[PDB]
Amino acid sequence: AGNAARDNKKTRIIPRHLQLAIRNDEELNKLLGKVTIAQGGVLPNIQAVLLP
Amino acid sequence: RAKAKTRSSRAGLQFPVGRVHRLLRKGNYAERVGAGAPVYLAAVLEYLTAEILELAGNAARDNKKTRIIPRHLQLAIRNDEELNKLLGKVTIAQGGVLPNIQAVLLPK
Amino acid sequence: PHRYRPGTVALREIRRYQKSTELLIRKLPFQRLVREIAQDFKTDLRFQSSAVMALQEASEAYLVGLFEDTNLCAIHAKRVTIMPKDIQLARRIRGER
Amino acid sequence: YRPGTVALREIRRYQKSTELLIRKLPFQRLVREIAQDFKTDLRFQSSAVMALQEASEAYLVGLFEDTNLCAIHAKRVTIMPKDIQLARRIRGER
Amino acid sequence: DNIQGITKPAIRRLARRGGVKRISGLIYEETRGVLKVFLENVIRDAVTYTEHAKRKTVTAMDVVYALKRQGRTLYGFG
Amino acid sequence: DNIQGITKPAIRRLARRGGVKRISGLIYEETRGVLKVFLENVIRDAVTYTEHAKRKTVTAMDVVYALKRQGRTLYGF
Amino acid sequence: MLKLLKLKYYTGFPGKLNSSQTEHMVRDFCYVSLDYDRELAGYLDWTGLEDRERIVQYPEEELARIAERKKESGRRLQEQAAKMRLERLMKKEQELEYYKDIQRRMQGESKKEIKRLLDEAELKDEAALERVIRDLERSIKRARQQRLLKSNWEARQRAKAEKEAEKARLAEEARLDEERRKNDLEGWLEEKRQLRLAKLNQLKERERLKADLGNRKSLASQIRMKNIANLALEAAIRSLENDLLRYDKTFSYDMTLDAQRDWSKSLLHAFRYGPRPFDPSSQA
Amino acid sequence: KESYSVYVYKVLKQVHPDTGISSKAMGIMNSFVNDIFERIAGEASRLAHYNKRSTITSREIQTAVRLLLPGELAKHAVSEGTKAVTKYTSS
DNA sequence: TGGAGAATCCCGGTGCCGAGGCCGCTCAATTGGTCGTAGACAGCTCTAGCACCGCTTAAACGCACGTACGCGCTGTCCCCCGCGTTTTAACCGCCAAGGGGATTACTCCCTAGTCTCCAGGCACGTGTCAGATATATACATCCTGTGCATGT
DNA sequence: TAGGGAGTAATCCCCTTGGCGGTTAAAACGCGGGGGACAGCGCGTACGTGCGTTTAAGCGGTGCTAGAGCTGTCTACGACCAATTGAGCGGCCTCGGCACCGGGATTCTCCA
Repeated sequence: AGNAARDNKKTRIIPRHLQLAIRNDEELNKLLGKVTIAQGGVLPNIQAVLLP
Repeated sequence: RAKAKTRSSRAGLQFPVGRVHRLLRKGNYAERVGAGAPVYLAAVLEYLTAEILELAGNAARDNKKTRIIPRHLQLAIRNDEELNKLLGKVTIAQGGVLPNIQAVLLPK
Repeated sequence: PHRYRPGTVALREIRRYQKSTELLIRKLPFQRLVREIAQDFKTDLRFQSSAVMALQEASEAYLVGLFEDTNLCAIHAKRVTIMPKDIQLARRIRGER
Repeated sequence: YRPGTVALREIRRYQKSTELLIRKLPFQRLVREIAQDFKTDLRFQSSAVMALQEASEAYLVGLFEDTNLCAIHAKRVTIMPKDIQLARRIRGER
Repeated sequence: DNIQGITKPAIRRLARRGGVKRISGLIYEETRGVLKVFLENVIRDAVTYTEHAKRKTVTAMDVVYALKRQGRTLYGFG
Repeated sequence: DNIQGITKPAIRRLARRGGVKRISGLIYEETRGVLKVFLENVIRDAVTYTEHAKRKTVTAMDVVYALKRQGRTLYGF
Repeated sequence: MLKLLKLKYYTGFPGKLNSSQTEHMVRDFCYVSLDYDRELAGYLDWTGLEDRERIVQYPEEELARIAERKKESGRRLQEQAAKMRLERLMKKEQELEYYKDIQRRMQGESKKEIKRLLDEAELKDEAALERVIRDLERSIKRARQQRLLKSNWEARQRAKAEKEAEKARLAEEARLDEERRKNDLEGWLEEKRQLRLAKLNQLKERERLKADLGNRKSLASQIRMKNIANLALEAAIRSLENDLLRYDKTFSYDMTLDAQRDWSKSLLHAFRYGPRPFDPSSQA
Repeated sequence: KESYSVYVYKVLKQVHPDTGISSKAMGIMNSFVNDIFERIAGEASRLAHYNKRSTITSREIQTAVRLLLPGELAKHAVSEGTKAVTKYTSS
């Protein structure tokens, strides 16, 4: 989450950073697969066939 | 000592209120367990048993058999909306599946 | 004169709303709906401000996850348009249906 | 019987029986082949292998149902690797 | 009515967040139905916990317990 | 290489029980992969309980516990 | 008194029900009846409830545009429905032509070639083909560019001719019915009473099936399970009642299904609210 | 080695008197009993710990049953349990 | 290869509200003993799992053929999409009101704990009988391979 | 038979119910209008069907001992208990990260 905050040029961990931290690690995402995080948002992901 | 009246009876039950009480108490559900709790839980366990076994015997008669087996239990547990919701993520050994073939696959 | 082609602004949005954390359903419609339901279970309930927000977060999280699964079903059937069909197969494979 | 009918007969045959569909000794050898990756020289109760088999067959059968709906949604009557992967995808097993 | 407060634009945004490019007009009413069923299930449990606790107010904890009961654990409250 | 002991006929029968009319030939190797992943998950947990119990033998209960842990309760043992 | 006003107004009363205001209700609205068991049983009758009951208070252009939008949305739905109806009729005509063609090809062919043509058309026998043609003809009867336009125009003319023929048939039946009425009426009334009873029984059987569908023990689910285990009107009643009201002096509005289904019948509205009609959710 | 066999048998011979049940089916039914027991008891324990109580009364068992069992199932279960506890109290 | 102009990003100044922090203080966390039994350990029995060996024959597997299904390609135009637009009501900011969740104090009967008993239930035999396996005692009957005759 | 958890009354406060008024973002609309859905059609290939040979599944025996399960001992670790104190809870402090806004610099569309 600290890495995620740094990448977004901020010093404070906000909920978004915990979501990015959890979803980008396979082992955290398997541990917390059924968990919803308030104000977390979603990973940027557009399916291949939708792009022009 | 006065004669030992089993609590199942004191209750009008076939199920063992006594054993249920042991399991709740010795089973760490909480520090203290009332008498009411054993009675009620035993009753609820009896009711669901009754429903399942009834539907199963209905199935067994439908197939002209005297003996309830696993397949029968399974077909019973799947033909009732409520039991199938209670046991929707349970597998029954030697139960098999309910007969189902999609329409698009049927002869046209 | 100028017109972005159908599909362009859609991708702009898919980028915008996948980058933001905000709740997408307006709050008051949502609060009214939450209550409107609750009074069928017990009359004259009160709701903590945080309780309605927890329901909203869970509801939006449920629907968005459902739509991901729905989208994959549409794509499997060689569509880009989701329909009742897609939503329902999604809900079924998941287990809800 | 006209083509495709024998398939529906076979489906009916397999849906009315309760027998196990994988051969016992092949499945037992698969269980032991997997087990020795986790700990060597494991012993198994006879009943433990049968419990694994019943669970495994029940899992695969349920997966094939979901797979079938994926195929039919795509306007196909043939199941394909894609259909399995979507089923596994939406179940959250991925 | 109140369910129609979940507007066509609101549902569009949620579909967009999920990566959906094109949305059939029938999706909006299906989504409302699906949402209503989900909320009913969670609120039923939340009210059940509320009643048990002898309270008249539904708390954040009652909702969190209702969600955890249904396998949809929510972090950020409680 | 015991995985191919799960025969094409065995997989076919299971697909029949699951209501499948026609089977593309690539299904057999996917089904083996899927089954192996599932068995690994159950057996790893079963062995974990077995080791904890200080046993060398995997018991029926260890499998039933492993299945319940994974939301696939198995009645009958 | 507080408990009975709390349980009478059952669905929730928007008002603070104090104990003292119920006490002041008791002080000026209660009296001990002389003969209780006779006064009580005929108390909630409709005739005279207005004097027994004691009541207590508590403290064009935009309509034309909404009506036009509903008319326009209604017109579009009708247009879509009309299109779907026409499309279905065209499909049935194409199917009828296909089976008639198979019927023509079967005229003068060997028994082996007739079986091949019937197998290609997924039909078991020549009798099954005639049944399908009869059903399609009955259904249709009830219901390059210039070639396409001529085909669509002829299909519409056939559909119009079928509809006109059906309308003519119904008109003739109506005339004959009117002519028969200019004659016997009794036998006509007995038939209408029997028809009414038959339809009521059908409604009751359906209500029973509907109630049983929310139930299980019913033998209905057991017969279904046994079958699976072995394998493993209101408009018509209103029309008849309207006819009986117009021509039958012995048939009163009270004997109508609508009358057997109205507030003036139930006592619970007289118990909660009174002989006046329902609350429209107003202020006072 | 304790099992709810006995009781499953008494209930069976009460509801379908001439019908038996197989050994495998008895196993499955006993597993059913154990599972439902566990679920209800556990939900009850959670409700207790959540309300800072340290006792599982009749009222905990009731609310557990209402959370766990669906619709008519829940209603009928509540009914039976209440009836039983009432008879017990009376005796 | 090339524009209009829209969506987008980066910089910089402002300021606000909450991120990072400090003072009391109290009650929980540690210290330091006591004790008694839960579980670790050692020894022993015998259940069942493993290992192997020979045989039978159900199924698997390999092959050949064909067909119907998957899949590519074409053409038509639906009902959902889209704009600027007009309308609407959330939102925001502020304020009054007071419900019922939370605290304290007390009081009392609920269930735990204890010593005691015996009977309900569990393991184990046993025995028996409903439906099933062949059949002596006889004979008529149904079956259909196959041969002969008749017709085309 | 013991003793303390919980049911209950006196008490109140904080956060929820609730209203009001102004602004503007957003929601919904009067009218055009299209590209990707779908239906049709053709073709080729891969799957189904069947036929024959090979191959180990499955039965059933024999044997052996590994190891699961029991049984008896005993100790060391945890529950408890009382005294002591310092780490953490409330809430007050204060200053800096972020939100915001505007403004300017840039990448990008899509169609000429």
